[PDB]
Amino acid sequence: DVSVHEEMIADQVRTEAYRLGILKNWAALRGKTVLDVGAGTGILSIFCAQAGARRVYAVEASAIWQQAREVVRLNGLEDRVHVLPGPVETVELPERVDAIVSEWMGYGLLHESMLSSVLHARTKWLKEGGLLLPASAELFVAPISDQMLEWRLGFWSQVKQHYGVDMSCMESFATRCLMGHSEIVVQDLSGEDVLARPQRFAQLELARAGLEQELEAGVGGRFRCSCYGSAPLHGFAVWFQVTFPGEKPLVLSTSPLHPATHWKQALLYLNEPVPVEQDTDISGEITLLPSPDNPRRLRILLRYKVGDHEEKTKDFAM
Amino acid sequence: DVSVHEEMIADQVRTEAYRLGILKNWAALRGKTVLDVGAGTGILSIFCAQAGARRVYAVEASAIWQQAREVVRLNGLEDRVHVLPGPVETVELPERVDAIVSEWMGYGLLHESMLSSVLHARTKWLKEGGLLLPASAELFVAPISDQMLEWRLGFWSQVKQHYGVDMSCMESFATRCLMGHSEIVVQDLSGEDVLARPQRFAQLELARAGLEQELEAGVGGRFRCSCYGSAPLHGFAVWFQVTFPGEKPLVLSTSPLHPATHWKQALLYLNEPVPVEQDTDISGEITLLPSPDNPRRLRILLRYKVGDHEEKTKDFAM
Ligand SMILES: Nc1ncnc2c1ncn2[C@@H]1O[C@H](CSCC[C@H](N)C(=O)O)[C@@H](O)[C@H]1O
Ligand SMILES: Nc1ncnc2c1ncn2[C@@H]1O[C@H](CSCC[C@H](N)C(=O)O)[C@@H](O)[C@H]1O
Repeated sequence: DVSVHEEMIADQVRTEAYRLGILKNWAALRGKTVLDVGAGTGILSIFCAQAGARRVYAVEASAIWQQAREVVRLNGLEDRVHVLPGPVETVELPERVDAIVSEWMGYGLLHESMLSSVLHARTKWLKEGGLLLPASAELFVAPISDQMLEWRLGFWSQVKQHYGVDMSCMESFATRCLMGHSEIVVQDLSGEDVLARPQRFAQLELARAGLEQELEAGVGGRFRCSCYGSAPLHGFAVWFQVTFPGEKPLVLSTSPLHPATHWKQALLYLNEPVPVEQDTDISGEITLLPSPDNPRRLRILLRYKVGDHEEKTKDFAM
Repeated sequence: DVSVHEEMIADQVRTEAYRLGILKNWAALRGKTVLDVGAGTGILSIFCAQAGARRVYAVEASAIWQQAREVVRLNGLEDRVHVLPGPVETVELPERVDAIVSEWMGYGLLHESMLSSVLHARTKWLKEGGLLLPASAELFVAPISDQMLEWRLGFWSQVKQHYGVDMSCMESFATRCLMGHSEIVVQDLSGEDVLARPQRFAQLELARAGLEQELEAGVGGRFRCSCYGSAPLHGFAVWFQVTFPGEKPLVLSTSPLHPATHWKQALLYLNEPVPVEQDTDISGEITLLPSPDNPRRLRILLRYKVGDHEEKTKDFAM
């Protein structure tokens, strides 16, 4: 399971955003106490120590918690950073904390996310008015024309001019097995894939009352946009940003218009591509939900209407 | 399961080698009959038709056989190319064939390979003295210093100079979970990863008597080489080439010194890296075997001796 951890640390967008987001709240943190929810190899808890926190409680449910303690002691912080195995729901802290830091976002923000555990620790261990790092998250959606997908698909109709065998029929086949499903696809896109202006359909203040509730009811909203031009619409892409309070706030973004993160994007393919043109109106509603299977697994309910085609519904799951 | 098929056709090294290997045996094929063992989307069977074969029997055990028949008819060959579902072991051909063509090589040549089915069809359906495309395969091994691996590993000792947190201890951890296992790793290397001259340890004439036997006993041999210089030896890499008879023969190679194919290479990591230097002698024996679990799954038995360190044994499986 190392691959997941090198991928995080090699994500300098993620790592620096947190380093700086923590540093810039040095005033809120200095000589105070932090709870790091899901500390992994512990780097965040050490950032907090370096921002002058008097004491940091690094709680990590997985086996990797042993590296963190090893990472803490190697960094000379066995005295102020305390690593604690076990889920945060039942860990026992000696005191309540001034701030929670956590890297809880999963793919599509909420897949296999620790947001619930963060809120739990907020209720149970965070002092009144306490700090949350990051403090909010915004969710975005844009229609896409996946350039990688168009290449994969249209390629079978290219085989003739490369080897002299017509394999055009395989494009139907490819489409059905690449788009005619309802899984959520994690793929990194670029701006060249974006087909209308990105629309922010939800905002979560982490500290706000009722958030655990909405997480269970479904997080989302409606959206409306106009295509940039003519292409096959392949579906939609969802991503997020999280914001650290400052001064001007530090934002960590996973948009395809911004530098690539390990989160990439969550793609919602239609069952087949749709020809769109300049100023084709697309609207709909998009909802992130727990799976009845397993709330750890992200469900996304999409209702969309393309131009004046009839409105459709597609129900995705990770 | 489309991904496997686009990956083959987008492998122009594989596809062109076969196209040309088939074409160059036009004299052997023209107006004669071919059996294509494991025809997939059928492109090979059409190459044969284009090389003038009077009749081609495309046998494909998976569901994809329907695309092939669709591919054949779209290419106007419903009359000479016959697609037949079901394993080749029990298909019923109207006649015996003049030639077998097959893309039977799997990762490490023999993982999930159809070599046995090819030999079966050779015995049952191939006329006396009949043609085999490809006709032989050679196996190669070279010691490697995996540059990607060295980066992954040494990176934890770099974290300090990038974020100011010492994470050197995670290098031990990474090593154990990246090398302290016995799976065969499929990875594409380059020549920059090769650490001594590649050694060919086995040759299989596909047509030769006793081959099915050796496949069950184990295919391999000893090898001896001398390192190019100072680096961490991470283990070995196995690959293959197959040869089409011609004139000078056409060779399709999966060596890291040659253009990348979808087969890449099969890597055999030691439990930890070994410092080697210029002219460090490395020898050993390497054997490809069926797994007792499942002969479809490739097993590789490595015995090696590095310099004058004691000889070691490592038993890998896909
Ligand atoms: N309820 C919970 N209590 C404690 N840890 C949890 C948890 N749910 C998930 N986790 C852990 O939270 C971690 C998030 S990924 C680790 C990120 C960490 N900030 C780092 O830099 O390494 C995972 O290790 C996961 O095992
Ligand atoms: N015993 C068997 N009989 C028939 N097909 C088999 C087989 N064992 C494996 N196969 C099939 O052989 C194919 C090899 S991959 C397909 C390669 C093919 N030449 C192409 O260009 O598409 C796979 O589809 C696999 O399903």
